[PDB]
Amino acid sequence: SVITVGPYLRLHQCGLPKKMALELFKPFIYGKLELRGLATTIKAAKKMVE
Amino acid sequence: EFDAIKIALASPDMIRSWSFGEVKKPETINYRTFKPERDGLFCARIFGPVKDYECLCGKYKRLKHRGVICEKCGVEVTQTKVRRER
Amino acid sequence: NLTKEQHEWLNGWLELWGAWVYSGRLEKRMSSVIAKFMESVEPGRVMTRPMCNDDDGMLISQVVDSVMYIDKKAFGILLSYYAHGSSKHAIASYYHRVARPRKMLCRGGGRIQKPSLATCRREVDEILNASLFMIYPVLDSAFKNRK
Amino acid sequence: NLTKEQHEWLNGWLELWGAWVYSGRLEKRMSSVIAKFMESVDDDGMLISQVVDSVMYIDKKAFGILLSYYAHGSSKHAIASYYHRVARPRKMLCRGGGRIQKPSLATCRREVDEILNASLFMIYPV
Amino acid sequence: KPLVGTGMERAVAVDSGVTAVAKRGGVVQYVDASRIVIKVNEDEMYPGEAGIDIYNLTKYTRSNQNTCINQMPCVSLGEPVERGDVLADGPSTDLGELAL
Amino acid sequence: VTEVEIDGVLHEYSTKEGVQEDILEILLNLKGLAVRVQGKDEVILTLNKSGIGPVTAADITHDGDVEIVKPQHVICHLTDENASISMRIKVQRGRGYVPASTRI
Amino acid sequence: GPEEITADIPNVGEAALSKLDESGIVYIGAEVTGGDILVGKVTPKGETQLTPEEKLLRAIFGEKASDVKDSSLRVPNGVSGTVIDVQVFTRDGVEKDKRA
Ligand SMILES: [Zn+2]
Repeated sequence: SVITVGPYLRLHQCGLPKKMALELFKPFIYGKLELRGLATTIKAAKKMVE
Repeated sequence: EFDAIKIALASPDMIRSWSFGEVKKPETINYRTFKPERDGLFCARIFGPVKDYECLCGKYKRLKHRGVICEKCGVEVTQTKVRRER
Repeated sequence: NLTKEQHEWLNGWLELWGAWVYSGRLEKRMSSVIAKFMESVEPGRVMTRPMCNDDDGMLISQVVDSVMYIDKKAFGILLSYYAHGSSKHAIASYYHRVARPRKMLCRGGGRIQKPSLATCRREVDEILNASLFMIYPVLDSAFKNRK
Repeated sequence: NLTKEQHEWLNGWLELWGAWVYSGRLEKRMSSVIAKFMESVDDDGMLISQVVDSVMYIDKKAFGILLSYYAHGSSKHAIASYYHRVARPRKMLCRGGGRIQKPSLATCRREVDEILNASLFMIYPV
Repeated sequence: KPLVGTGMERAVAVDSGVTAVAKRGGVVQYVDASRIVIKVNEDEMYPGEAGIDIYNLTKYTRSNQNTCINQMPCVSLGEPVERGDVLADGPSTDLGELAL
Repeated sequence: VTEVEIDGVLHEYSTKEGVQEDILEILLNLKGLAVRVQGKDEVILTLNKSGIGPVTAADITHDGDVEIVKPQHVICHLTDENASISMRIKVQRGRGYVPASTRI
Repeated sequence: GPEEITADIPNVGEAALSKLDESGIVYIGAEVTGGDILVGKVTPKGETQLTPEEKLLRAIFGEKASDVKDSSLRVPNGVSGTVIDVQVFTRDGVEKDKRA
């Protein structure tokens, strides 16, 4: 996507939008979400992240 | 697993060793129904299972029959991945 | 033990459930021709098991988790029965192969064996017979609680 | 169970019987189900029609099946085919199990066979 | 409208036909959001076929680029109009002037 | 103002026969409408107006607890001799800038 | 066989069913979100259309059978908005529907 500034950051870090994060890390969400047992099976986690 | 890449010019019987059949007919598909034909371009009995562990006519519909060829068209049951490289 | 109608009604909900979760299978197979090969034929065996919506399947997923979180063996055979659709005898075979000679002491004597395949059936059956009976009044209220 | 001479005997009787009826030579007054079949198109056929209507009066489904096989002359395989088409899920202690689903074709073939044998069996002494 | 104009805005607003221009000089009879009705003045009225002017405005429709193209009445009722004058502000047009 | 239900209208992106204005311009005119309420936290106002002319702020059915402040604030012009509008204007208290999408 | 347009569907909840008409079409102005169903389209997989032996035994047994699939037009993901217009074009000699 398109860049913008946000100067309040320190330089060892960058901004990232919540939607793109929630899309990019979906298998990690599945993994830790299975770990905590908030949903047992996978398709449960599918509809939880949906 | 493997070292260096080697190339060479191709012997004829090397090419015969590579194949599993000869193509003979200039059609490819039915167009009427949608079937692949006997020895056309998209062939089953030369190239393999267009379906998955299953025959063209559907003679061997289960994973148990794995290993034996069919007889109504004569195709060997394997994965459909195997039609990518034969 | 539960009743006959309860076994029917709950049984229908569970087959819709494991049908729903079975659709969340990791991967299948298919091809790039077979769909074109598929629409103009009548297949025969419609393997399309029907399932509920996401609301019910999610809800009763919360129910089955909510009771069945304590035993993972009973949960696993539950998914074996409705998810894969496999029979009791089939998982009697799967389970009997690797039941593990755990030195269970019978009324015969001290023995070093699997309990038999004749044993493993009623092993399986007393599990889910109790299990549905455990989860039934919870779920029967749960549709009413949404109601 | 019937014998096979009874099978061929009453079989031939139902052949000339259905060939007699299906031409339309029978009246509405024998059955409203016979009338129903005549909506979907001699004393031997009327005597036997009293017999068959008397015995198979009470079911009317296998009676209509009986008209389909004998009056119309349909194959058994098509009858079990459409019958497998109209199937509902039922409880059967299957080769698969006591789950509730639509049965197979060969089961439907078995059912047409046994409703045939029981139908002919209930007809024959009458 | 833009404050620092360049004088061309009348011309490009008119010659773009996304506005609706009075073909004859007349007086407004009936204003509506959808249609507009002009009584034709007598001098420009043809001797045979007296008639009146009725223009139908383009409402919300899909552009080539998926944007809203729409026309709005900019005139009042009971009002003399001129032949060759703006009646409908189309999209990004204001009072006969082009304004992005 | 919170929400407006004008009668013969399916949705904001259409018109109404009998008024020169679009719906969209009308409710953006209502966005600037100011009013004073005392005894409640929410209230529903109602206007009914026919006949040719401008639609002012005066045509609402006023109460004793609600109070418009600018009677001259126009909404629209009726252009037909016989057409009318009948909306119900829901008005509540609040604090800050709230877009319509962030609710519920 | 053909394909059908009606609100009959296999196996979705009543949430999307709330916002269709009796013909399977969203009303004008129903605000929808992504993933919602605009028009319920289904295919009869397994329709017969056979000989009058069939229609005979359909008259005998009833018409129960040949119902499966769904290909409903769904809203694209992440977009939302408001329906403002429905267009229907119908091939000639085909029965027009109620909303049409
Ligand atoms: Zn074959």
